[PDB]
Amino acid sequence: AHIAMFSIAAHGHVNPSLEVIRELVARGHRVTYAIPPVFADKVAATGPRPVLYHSTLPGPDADPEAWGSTLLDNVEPFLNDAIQALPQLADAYADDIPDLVLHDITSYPARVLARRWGVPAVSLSPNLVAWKGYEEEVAEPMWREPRQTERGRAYYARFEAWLKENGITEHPDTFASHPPRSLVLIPKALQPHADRVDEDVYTFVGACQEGGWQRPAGAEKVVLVSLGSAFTQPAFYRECVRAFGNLPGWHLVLQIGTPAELGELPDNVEVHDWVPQLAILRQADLFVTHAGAGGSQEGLATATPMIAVPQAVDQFGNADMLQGLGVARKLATEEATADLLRETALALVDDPEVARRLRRIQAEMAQEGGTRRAADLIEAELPA
Ligand SMILES: CC[C@H]1OC(=O)[C@H](C)[C@@H](O[C@H]2C[C@@](C)(OC)[C@@H](O)[C@H](C)O2)[C@H](C)[C@@H](O[C@@H]2O[C@H](C)C[C@H](N(C)C)[C@H]2O)[C@](C)(O)C[C@@H](C)C(=O)[C@H](C)[C@@H](O)[C@]1(C)O
Ligand SMILES: O=c1ccn([C@@H]2O[C@H](COP(=O)(O)OP(=O)(O)O)[C@@H](O)[C@H]2O)c(=O)[nH]1
Repeated sequence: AHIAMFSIAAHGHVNPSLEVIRELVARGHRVTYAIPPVFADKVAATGPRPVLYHSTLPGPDADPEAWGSTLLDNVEPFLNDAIQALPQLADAYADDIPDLVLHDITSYPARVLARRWGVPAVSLSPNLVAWKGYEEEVAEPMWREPRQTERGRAYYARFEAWLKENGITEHPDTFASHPPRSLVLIPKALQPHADRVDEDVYTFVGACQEGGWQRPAGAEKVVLVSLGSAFTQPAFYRECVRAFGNLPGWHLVLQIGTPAELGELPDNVEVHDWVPQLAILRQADLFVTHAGAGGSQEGLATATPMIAVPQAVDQFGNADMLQGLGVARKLATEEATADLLRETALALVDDPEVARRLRRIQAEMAQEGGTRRAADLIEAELPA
């Protein structure tokens, strides 16, 4: 089959499904990938053929602030990009209409084209999705006042008119936030209101994902501290060193992203600017994490209890959810002192119920199935 994938040039909207694209190619499908030129090479590595289009969105290396800091500044760019991208893509595919459209959540043109072409669309979400009641519980209150401003009224009017020009009568919110079919590339454990998500629309597949690491001989408890790749806090690192430094039985791996700023280190502490995080987590008993999407899923994937110390807006939810699962404790940076970190660590690693819960979450993530399940489910949507 000819499967056409669509995304934007943003790491967090391309990296999550690259392996799925690779696997569909490996299985013998003809895969094309609508992508801005900066990500042509990234995409091509999968065996998919890049179909280039010009984007008006910030580049993949832009600061997070380039994407806006208000509701309308966040959403407007996706409509404006879509208005100018759609004709380029309609033109590109005109003589080679795909059998199935795959797309990241950010690509409105993919939605329009799938409908225009009369072919199935599968939305690939790298984050949480709407549950039943989301419209009344989250969307309506969030939009209530902005929608009534001249700017918000104009935005929705424009969006509706664009959809109507293209033969689409669905309300913009339905079109944007409510896909007919979706695969979700996070564990359902990190989905708010998971029991209320429509399983007829959404299927959770989890993350679709170097070097090794060896535990020091005789270490009873290994703790990894890693605040991810961006939001990486010297005072907190100092508290970590003080928490686990010279603590009998414990070995601390500290991922800092200067080692001098940390002071002289105890003998049971190893410091690195970068670590093979997954490799360490497979060999770790505790994970002190900022609760980013990757770290949170890897902690669960590896059944590693967590101290969640969220840094940025995108992490507080994950931290709350991890603690709610009974497999983590959330601390405010921040109050994350040596004494509290140590007590928290000791409580988590010794708790058999925490370990039971992690094992069950691992079992549940096994059922989600990742890359090869996502590929199986996509194939299942191919027309007869
Ligand atoms: C429920 C279903 C809805 O999903 C969300 O609410 C998730 C949970 C947002 O993240 C939430 C949560 C959070 C923390 O982002 C992960 C926050 O930053 C943003 C504002 O809203 C997403 C993904 C936002 O994207 C993010 O927008 C940022 C401006 C830049 C970021 N990027 C490219 C770097 C990008 O991923 C953004 C604006 O909603 C995407 C546009 C296309 C939408 O309006 C779409 C249609 C959504 O309404 C949705 C898919 O229907
Ligand atoms: O030293 C490091 C730092 C991070 N990572 C990986 O980088 C990703 C970080 O993603 P996350 O969403 O957790 O945090 P972000 O950097 O986006 O805030 C995860 O897959 C980590 O395993 C890694 O392998 N080694």
